[PDB]
Amino acid sequence: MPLRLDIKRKLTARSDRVKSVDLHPTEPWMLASLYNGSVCVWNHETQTLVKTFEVCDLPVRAAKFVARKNWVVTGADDMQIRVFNYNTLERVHMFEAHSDYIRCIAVHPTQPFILTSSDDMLIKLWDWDKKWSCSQVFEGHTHYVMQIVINPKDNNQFASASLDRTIKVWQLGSSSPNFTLEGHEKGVNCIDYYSGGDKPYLISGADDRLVKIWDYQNKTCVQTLEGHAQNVSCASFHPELPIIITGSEDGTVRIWHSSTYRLESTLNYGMERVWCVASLRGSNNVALGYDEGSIIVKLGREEPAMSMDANGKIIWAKHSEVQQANLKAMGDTEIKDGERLPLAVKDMGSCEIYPQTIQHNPNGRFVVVCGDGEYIIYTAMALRNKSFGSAQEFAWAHDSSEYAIRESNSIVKIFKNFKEKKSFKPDFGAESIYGGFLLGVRSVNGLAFYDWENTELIRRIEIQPKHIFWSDSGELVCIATEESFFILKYLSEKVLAAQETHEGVTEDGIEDAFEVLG
Amino acid sequence: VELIYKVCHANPSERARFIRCIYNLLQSSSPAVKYEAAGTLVTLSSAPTAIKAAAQCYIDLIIKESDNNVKLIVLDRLVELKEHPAHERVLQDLVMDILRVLSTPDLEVRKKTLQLALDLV
Amino acid sequence: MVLLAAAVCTKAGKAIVSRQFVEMTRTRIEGLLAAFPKLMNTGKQHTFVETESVRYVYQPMEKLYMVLITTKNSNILEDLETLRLFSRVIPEYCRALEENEISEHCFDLIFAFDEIVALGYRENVNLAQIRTFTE
Repeated sequence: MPLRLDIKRKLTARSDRVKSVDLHPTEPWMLASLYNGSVCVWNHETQTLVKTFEVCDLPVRAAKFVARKNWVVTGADDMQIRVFNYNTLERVHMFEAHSDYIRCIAVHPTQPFILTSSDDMLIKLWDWDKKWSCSQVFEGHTHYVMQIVINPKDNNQFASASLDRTIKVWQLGSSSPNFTLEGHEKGVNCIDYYSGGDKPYLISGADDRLVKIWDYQNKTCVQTLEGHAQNVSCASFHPELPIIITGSEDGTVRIWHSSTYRLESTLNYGMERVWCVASLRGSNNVALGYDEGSIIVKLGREEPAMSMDANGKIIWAKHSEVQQANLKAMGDTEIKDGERLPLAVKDMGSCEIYPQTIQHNPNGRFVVVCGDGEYIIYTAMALRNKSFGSAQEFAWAHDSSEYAIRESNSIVKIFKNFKEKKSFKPDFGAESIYGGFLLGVRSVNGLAFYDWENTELIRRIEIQPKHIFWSDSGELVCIATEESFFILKYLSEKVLAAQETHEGVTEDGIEDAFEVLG
Repeated sequence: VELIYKVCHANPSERARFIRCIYNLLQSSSPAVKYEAAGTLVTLSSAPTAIKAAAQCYIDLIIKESDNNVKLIVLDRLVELKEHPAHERVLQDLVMDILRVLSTPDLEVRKKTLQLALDLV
Repeated sequence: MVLLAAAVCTKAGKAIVSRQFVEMTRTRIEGLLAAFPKLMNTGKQHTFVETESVRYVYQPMEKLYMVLITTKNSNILEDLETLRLFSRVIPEYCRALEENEISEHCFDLIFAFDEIVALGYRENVNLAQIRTFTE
């Protein structure tokens, strides 16, 4: 089922089997805990490795940051959790967290607690402020406690997953698990919550190849996710996007839409055996631990799709008083420029496709919802189906009753009145499109401008753009470029002689028809 | 042999000389908005509140150059972050409110911040 | 010279091993290293700290300080970079810093110091380069 994604490899690092991957609670750093006996952290934005800590000489399964103390907790096959200062580089504390190696650690920023889960079938609580005294011991799990997560609706609650085919929800107060969920059938590798103030969910992953979704409120199993085609090592929920990201020991990661569980993507890397997953709680970074290293990956959807016409129908999709599937929104409010204005939505009629991009017409007569290689046109404020068309991309031009589309045949297309224009068809190839009157099409390390008159190459500007937008006179253009910005002059008369003559080269243009104004 | 006609040409070395050369070609009312000076400068007070407090000072200075009466001391440039349009969205004053403090951030930053509210406005 | 000495210190109150490129800082080397590196070079967990009018650059390793000292300077990046390269070379010789093992490989470290910084001007070194010398 369609979803705004864009998987990007933010940083990779090669090392012996990383059991845990973490994002720093408040920092842009991601910590991965390796089987090098070392845990290493790297800030995968500037691509700087901030620090490493040698916890043990035998594997460190878990590592997490207790950001407030400016300390990191690690649990290694020393059967200890050792604490270090990540800016004063020394070991803050050393303590025996368990009688066995520590698979996962969870940190409660609001309480002094870390509870750690270990394969001594017990999860123990340590309080950093007491100098890592044992606050509470939880006895409930009768098997290897693979992972621990804290519920974000009550931090006093956590769930622990154990290979005993349950995930047990426990409270701090109570050694014993205050209720048990039987979340899986072949042991539970992982537990995660689906984050938020109104989301009571659990996930279980198991070596029966499957990840299962559970609702902790209702206690039923919402659905079963195919997971992988081999034992699901870990599974987690993405917060923002409706998906579940799972990893398997087959070296494959799969992304599943959390609305029908149909395969969004399968990712392999040449690192293989993907042991863990974790997700950033502020959303759009997930990190996955593999045998041969760790990766931090960045998921797509960073920005919203919307457009403001002149009718006061400012249309978005998703959001409040609007559904994603259907289309709506209005914004007729003019309250003070210094704050964010209300939603001010008024209801808007039918849709039939998903909005990859959803946009009102710039002067208010059309609405366009674009999605899945198709555009559907709905009427400005009535929303009856006006028109239809093809569009992997749709952009309104300046004309906005002429628009540019990428129909993805290797020629950038113009559709006029939502009907295809074949008097427009670049003598460039295409790789991408910029709208406005002279359509910019990017191909062969060039930006070429084409005529909506006879589709000849007017000029080529040798710095490719981000965008072309053309003024509403179509003589002046504003080019968004990595250069920074251009304003160019299209001299109309010069173009008419040049285009007719076709003195403008197929892939290089005529450097006179356009001139660079500034 | 230092001073280039260029922007750069590459590499940390050229880059380090370059901020020296830039300060020459615009000395006028401090650097104002710190150049490539910013990178070393944080480490210069790694202990830990003092960096923010300092940073807050520069940010306040930078906003505007006011009258400069008794505790109205903001230098740097007169317009470069203005103050106070009525069409500016979501306004300059939001950052100005931080500087009004009870302790709203921590004490070192607090002492700097109270002076800094006084200083801009 | 711009770089007086390149020095490995123990904050036991003495310069464990140290290098005087040309005869100047003999006994002088030990007193500086012994007082200043004990206080973290008088640092606060800042790589540059200057005390008694001598620039000290450092990195703590255990009860030991790996120390670079200058009292003059040509560039920002450079002082750190020789110290840094030194810090790749020092665990090859001594398996981190530690006074007894530093002591035993006086020759190793000292030779690297001459090679790394020659007449106070920061040359470059590398663990393979170091090998030809101690061969």
